[PDB]
Amino acid sequence: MQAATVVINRRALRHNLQRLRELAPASKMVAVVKANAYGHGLLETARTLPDADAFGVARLEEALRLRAGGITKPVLLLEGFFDARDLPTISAQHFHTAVHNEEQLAALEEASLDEPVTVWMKLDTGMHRLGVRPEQAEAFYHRLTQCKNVRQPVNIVSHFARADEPKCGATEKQLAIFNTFCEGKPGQRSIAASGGILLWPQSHFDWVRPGIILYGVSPLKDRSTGADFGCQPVMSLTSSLIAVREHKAGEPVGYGGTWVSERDTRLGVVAMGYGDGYPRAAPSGTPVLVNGREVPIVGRVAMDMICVDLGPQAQDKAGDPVILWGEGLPVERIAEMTKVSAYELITRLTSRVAMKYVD
Amino acid sequence: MQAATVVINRRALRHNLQRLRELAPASKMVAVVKANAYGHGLLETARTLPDADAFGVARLEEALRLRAGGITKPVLLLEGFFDARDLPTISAQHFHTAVHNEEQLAALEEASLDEPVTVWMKLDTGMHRLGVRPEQAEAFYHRLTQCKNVRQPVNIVSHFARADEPKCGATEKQLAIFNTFCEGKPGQRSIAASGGILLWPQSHFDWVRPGIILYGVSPLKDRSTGADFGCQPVMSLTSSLIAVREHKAGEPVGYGGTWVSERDTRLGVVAMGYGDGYPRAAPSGTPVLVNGREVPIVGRVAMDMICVDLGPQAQDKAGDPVILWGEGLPVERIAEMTKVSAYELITRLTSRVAMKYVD
Ligand SMILES: *Cc1c(COP(=O)(O)O)cnc(C)c1O
Ligand SMILES: *Cc1c(COP(=O)(O)O)cnc(C)c1O
Repeated sequence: MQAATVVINRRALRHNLQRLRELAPASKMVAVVKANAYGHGLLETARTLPDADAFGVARLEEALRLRAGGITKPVLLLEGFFDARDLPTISAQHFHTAVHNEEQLAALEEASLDEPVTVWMKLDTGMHRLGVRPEQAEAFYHRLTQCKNVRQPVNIVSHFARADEPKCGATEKQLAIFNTFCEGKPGQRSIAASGGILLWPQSHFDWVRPGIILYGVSPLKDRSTGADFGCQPVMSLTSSLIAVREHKAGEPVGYGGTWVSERDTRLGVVAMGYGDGYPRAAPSGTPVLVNGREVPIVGRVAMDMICVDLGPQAQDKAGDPVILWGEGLPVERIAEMTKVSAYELITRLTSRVAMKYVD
Repeated sequence: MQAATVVINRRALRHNLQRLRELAPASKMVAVVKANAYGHGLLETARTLPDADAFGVARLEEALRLRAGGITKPVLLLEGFFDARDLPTISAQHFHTAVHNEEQLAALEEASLDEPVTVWMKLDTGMHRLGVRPEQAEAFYHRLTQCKNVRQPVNIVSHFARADEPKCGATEKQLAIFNTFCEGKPGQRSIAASGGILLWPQSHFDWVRPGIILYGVSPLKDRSTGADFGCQPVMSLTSSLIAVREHKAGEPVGYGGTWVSERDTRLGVVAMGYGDGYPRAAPSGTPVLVNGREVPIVGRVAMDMICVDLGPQAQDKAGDPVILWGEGLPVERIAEMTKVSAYELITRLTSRVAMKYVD
């Protein structure tokens, strides 16, 4: 049969990069493809977007994998490098890096490289995750402009912690801090990711870093989907039924007897579970498409299977197509129903899912 | 590798199979290695247990991977085959299969194979997931004994839905149904997995199918660990700190400003997130080991990073060892703290996580 599979629409991917250029017309694009391109495939997603100005990754491993696959464009290390002994590779690879701590800076200062490296000084403007705090940033910044090993000018990067919450003044505060530090400095400026791109046009600056919305999924947490912004969904989590069985009123289904039927019906069993990446937290009632038709999940999601209520004379058959999320069913709707973030849903999938690419 | 890594103890693995043979002394062992051996690695886990009587998998694809890697023991297709055109491979590969529906049985009836196949009729004794219902089982069973394509005798398999809940009579009822159907029939009997093995010695029969407990993790949600049964934990989810930063009181951390500090302190940033498989649901306060000392997670788990509270004058530094779970921190503690099942924690990890094998 066909069991568990992720179908990636290359056409929708292309459409979204172009659509985002329309939303941030004066900014270059850093296609964020970390974590296996949000579950869509690191290398294939990069090869689908040869138009991207650059690619962003979390770790050095991911960037090197890109070069190994023949990706040639600039890759930004969003978290910088974790070992000073990596600088020579970074330099030779032409990898651009963020610099947020003393270790990285002192490494830049003492290293001996055949070529200087393009750098983005990570500023802490409010997220308090990575980055140099304001009161340390000027001195830190000045040391970078004095590096032989750093291409000039030093670029400045930062990230929003609550851009999806327009009513709290978090973003405007980070923007205030970002703007104060960049005054009078050359070099490119970057602080906007999906949220900043869609909701804050003041934060576009020179480079924007689309991640989730690049895949046609909304970064917000209203019921909004990628189509609210003209972005098309790229991923479809699919599978097939491996059984259609009779069931009777009063009888429970799955582990823990979580769901009990109030009527004689027919249950379908899907070749999909959390061993594939489908949330074990999915409550009975969560929507799933069987032969194009919404049916509810009944009972606890197991490691390899999911049961759905088809109906007493439902004519579904072992073999028939199932869509966990996809065309007809945005991953957002599954996020709302299961209470799991769309970011995690599309990303926390296992190596057992097979990967298809269409268009 | 200094970042997301799963360290697998080959020797705790061996200890657990033998310890399970001591707990179920009159039953053969079906080492369940579905879903990439519960996150531990399908092929490596099989190669570590050349003593296993058989291996259990969810899908055909997994069994073929085992043959591809050189694994030669009998492999049991727990859900059977999804396509009739698969019987020829299954026969030739010497795969044993479950048979739960009409399609599979009719396939066996009219296939033409060079060799007959060993079969385990799946009986639905209460789980209502896969299997032939009691009232249809006798006729279905009889057709399998009349099959020239099926190696006689027909074996009988079933699975418990609530064996981890000794107080409800669910297990005794399934056992009652299982026993009634098996009366007078030859062929091996099997109904027990981890729970049945540890809590129900009257369900051991001929073959037991250890899954989660084989990896030294408890099946129950009673706070018990694998060590409660003499089983040693096999997996250690590890990483490293990529930053140690100053923080001030009243300042929030991570997306959504989820956590706010009541004191000046130092925060550590871990190269671990849900893009690796770590639960995004992990609440602030969840334990992590930094330099073998427990510190709490503060703020939201992100796709690639985790922040932890180290203390004001704490001397941990970027590069230092971090343990998400393993040696001084059982995955069962993390499950309780995050309210995520240990089954899902160890299994729903991504391909971003490196794999190490020790001993
Ligand atoms: C992952 C990440 C992004 C992308 O964010 P989205 O909300 O998914 O668009 C951009 N920049 C940095 C620093 C990141 O770590
Ligand atoms: C996966 C499974 C098992 C093993 O279960 P554990 O709870 O990890 O012990 C055994 N038998 C069947 C039918 C299964 O699907």
